Amino acid sequence: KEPVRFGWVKGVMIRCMLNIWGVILYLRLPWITAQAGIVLTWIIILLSVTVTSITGLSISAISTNGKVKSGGTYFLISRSLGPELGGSIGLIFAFANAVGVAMHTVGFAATVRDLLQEYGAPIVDPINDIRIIGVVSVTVLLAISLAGMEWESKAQVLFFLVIMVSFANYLVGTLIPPSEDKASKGFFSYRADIFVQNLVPDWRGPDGTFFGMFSIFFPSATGILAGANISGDLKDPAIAIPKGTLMAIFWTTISYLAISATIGSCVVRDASGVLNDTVTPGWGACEGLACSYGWNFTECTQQHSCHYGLINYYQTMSMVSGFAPLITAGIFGATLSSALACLVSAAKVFQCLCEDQLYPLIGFFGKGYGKNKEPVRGYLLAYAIAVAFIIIAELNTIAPIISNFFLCSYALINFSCFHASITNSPGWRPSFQYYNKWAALFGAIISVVIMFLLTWWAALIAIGVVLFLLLYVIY
Amino acid sequence: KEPVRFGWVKGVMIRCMLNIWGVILYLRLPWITAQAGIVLTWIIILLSVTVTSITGLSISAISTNGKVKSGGTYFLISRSLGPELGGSIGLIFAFANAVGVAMHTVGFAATVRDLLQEYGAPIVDPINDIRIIGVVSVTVLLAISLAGMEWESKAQVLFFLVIMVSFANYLVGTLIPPSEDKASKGFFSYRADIFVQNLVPDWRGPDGTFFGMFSIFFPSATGILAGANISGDLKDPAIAIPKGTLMAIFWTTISYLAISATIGSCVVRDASGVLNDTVTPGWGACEGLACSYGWNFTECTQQHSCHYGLINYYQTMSMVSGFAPLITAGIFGATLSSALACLVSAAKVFQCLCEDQLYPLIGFFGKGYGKNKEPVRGYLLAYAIAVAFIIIAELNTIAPIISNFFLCSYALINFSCFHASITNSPGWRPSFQYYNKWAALFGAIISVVIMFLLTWWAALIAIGVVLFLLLYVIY
Ligand SMILES: CN1[C@@H](CSCC(F)(F)F)Nc2cc(Cl)c(S(N)(=O)=O)cc2S1(=O)=O
Ligand SMILES: CN1[C@@H](CSCC(F)(F)F)Nc2cc(Cl)c(S(N)(=O)=O)cc2S1(=O)=O
Ligand code: NA
Ligand code: NA
Repeated sequence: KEPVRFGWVKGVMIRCMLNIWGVILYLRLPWITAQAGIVLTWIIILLSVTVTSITGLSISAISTNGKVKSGGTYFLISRSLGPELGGSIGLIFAFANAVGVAMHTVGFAATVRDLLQEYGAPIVDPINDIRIIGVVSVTVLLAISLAGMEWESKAQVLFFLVIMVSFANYLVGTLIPPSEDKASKGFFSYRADIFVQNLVPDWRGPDGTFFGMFSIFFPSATGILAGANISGDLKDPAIAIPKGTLMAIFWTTISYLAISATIGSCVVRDASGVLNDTVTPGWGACEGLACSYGWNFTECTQQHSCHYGLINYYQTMSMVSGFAPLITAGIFGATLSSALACLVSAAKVFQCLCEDQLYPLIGFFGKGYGKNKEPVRGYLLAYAIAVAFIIIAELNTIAPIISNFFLCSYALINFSCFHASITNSPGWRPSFQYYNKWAALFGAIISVVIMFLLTWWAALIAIGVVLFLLLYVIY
Repeated sequence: KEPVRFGWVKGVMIRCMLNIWGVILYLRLPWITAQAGIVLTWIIILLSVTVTSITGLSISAISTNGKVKSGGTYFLISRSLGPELGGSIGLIFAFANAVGVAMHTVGFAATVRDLLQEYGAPIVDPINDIRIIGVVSVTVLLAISLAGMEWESKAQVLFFLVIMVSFANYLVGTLIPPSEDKASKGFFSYRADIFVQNLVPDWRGPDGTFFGMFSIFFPSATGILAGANISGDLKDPAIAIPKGTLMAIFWTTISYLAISATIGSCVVRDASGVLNDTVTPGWGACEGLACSYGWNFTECTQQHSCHYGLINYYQTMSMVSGFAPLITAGIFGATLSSALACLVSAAKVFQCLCEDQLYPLIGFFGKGYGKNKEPVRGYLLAYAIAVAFIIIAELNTIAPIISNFFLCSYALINFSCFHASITNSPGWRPSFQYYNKWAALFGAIISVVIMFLLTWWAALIAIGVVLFLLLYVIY
């Protein structure tokens, strides 16, 4: 019985798009489109995908240099800068993936808890819901992923169709002439007067700054290494990984642009929500854009004390849509898919690190064979860390450190491509057309600049952990 | 004719105390003693001298390992971590010393300009005074230092006696019962009631924070490598450098403690300066500590709008003193001595780098022999940079970068001592008693933590310059 291999659509493209897409697409992008306007949000998106396209070109070059087993993303780091950084960056990549599993399972459990709190009775605790649901969900994900990889691929296809159904739902919803309940909350159909007004920024609050929007959005656009972490499970990686990875980046970027430019042309930033703010003939005069449509939000705007509209309501995308439960289904398929992708990625990197003769730090973890063609000893190690960080359940002070563990890998991958190309390393002959050393160097510099520019003490902790591991291995 | 050698008093101790002592001793320490109180200022001082004592122990260990020529402070960095960091850290040490020459000559020229603006007519420009005076002063310093090193040593002894005379002046001044002019500005003799009141903090203003006081004070306590940069000009460095360096640190620390604890027991933080704030019998009641001595500063304290007292007047030390011109003489001897020490240090490191066969980057600078036993080609290179940065004359936005160039050297010296001691390097047998690897490691970590904690973008620029030099040498 031969093992199973995947094509470039179900092996690289679907996985990369599903790992890129998260809950920012549903819960924060329409709000970023309000704080910053349409054109400046487009600039945010295009500045964020510039780093990931350069990293994608370095990854595509690495893939056209030979055959690499699954989880060997750090082999060029260890081959170009020594096996003590390579193993340490591999061990920190695999740990960040396992903590990302917990950060996505917590996000799924929060949605389920909010869903339960509205329909019926919860359990006695408000925050132990997030713990029980998180543990049961990660155990179900572990079961499906440990039952083979065809089942994991079928689950990923299910999540992809759920997300496409949510997109079609929202797009049909924006085309229906408004009802009273929608129009009172700020939704008007595609209008020429709302497109123009929403093009320019309107900053409000403590985080209402261009750098704050960049900080919220940038970490969500990463996730382009999901198809390259299973390179040994593909029919032919040297054609699959470049094409799939770059098509995934292109199409997620187009979806991000279309959603912002269409939400910004339908919903005004301020609305009351109550049904008796229609025009009263002879009410002197009213101020606001919606007056010409028949609504009066003057009291809100003057007092700044109502909770609807594009800039006040985080759930505006769910109400523009034709049927609201399908957006919740999309959120489920967007968080579970990323948790599953991160779990598979962490398991395979851990399994590659446990069988590394040049990095013998953690090779002692295996006692039972677990020879069922699956990384059982990398699955249990990822599951243990994921459950431990789910029990904590408060992960918003740990997210910067985990997100800098991912930019250290980006910096070292790009610099290893540059260092191997300028030194004429003996055995580095990439055949990808659109690769160039100076682009890789720029990516390596920008990754570290962004690392320190997001939060400097988290960057210090990340580099300190890398250094402690590297020096403990040497001594 | 043999060359001249110096003992441990005139070669290490005087030079180190004169480079440590600057203008913070005269113009900012009495104000730090007001913002933070006596005990918390003592904590500031003892936390700052903890880093420099550990670095002094590493330097003393380096000095008891053989004979090193003058300027070879980076030889252990290059011997323990490769000749591409050693030369780069040497080249950045020598450049920071030459910029420090300009930062001290500008401080001398500012004092002379203020002195001239009060007595007579200046030249037509207010800021070109600082340029003409700076250039002429650095040329005179270059002349005396290029005329041999006995003359430089005699100038240093002159500066030391001037500083001691200023200290005796101030200490006699604090013991004289107050006059009307002094008592009106806030000076009362040693009182028990003012010691107690001044022990606890009183924060005011934007920089009135413990971290702000630390930021102002810490960079001034460094300067402990002035006696180790001329190690090849001493009778026997292996006994001279440890004893002199540690005695210098000890005595400058004791002077810093005594000045703060005696200025804090004499001057109240708020005073008016005008002579008719004495007690009027029957003026209801007055609020403040000085009332029991016969003065009334209620209007000031309520309105926060007068310019005398320990926390408002930067020149309080000059008015407590018996004769005021001697404090200005002390300021002259405190800035010129540091400029001369930095110029000699930069010249000798540049001359050691120009004769290095393992770091051939700048060995091309020498055409004329200049064989008069003096680093002529390291003197002219230091003089050119000093004059170029004096012409700019605005150096308070460059000081953080230059001050991080000095903490990078501290971090790499300490880490090179640790790395050589744990690896059992072949030829590293220090015979200093009070050396220990873990103290050196702690010093190396604390230096980088402080580097990033003072100002993170300046630390990024410093590490980026080091990295650019290191990588340009490798490729
Ligand atoms: C959305 N993710 C962000 C981190 S944001 C949440 C945080 F972890 F920061 F808390 N970065 C990456 C990067 C990669 Cl490369 C991969 S992956 N599976 O391709 O290797 C996965 C992720 S992610 O899914 O965790
Ligand atoms: C008072 N100085 C501070 C820097 S504060 C002013 C700034 F430069 F930051 F702008 N640090 C050092 C360190 C050393 Cl080691 C030496 S020296 N001659 O021993 O090598 C001299 C100096 S300093 O005199 O420049
Ligand atoms: Na997803
Ligand atoms: Na001095």
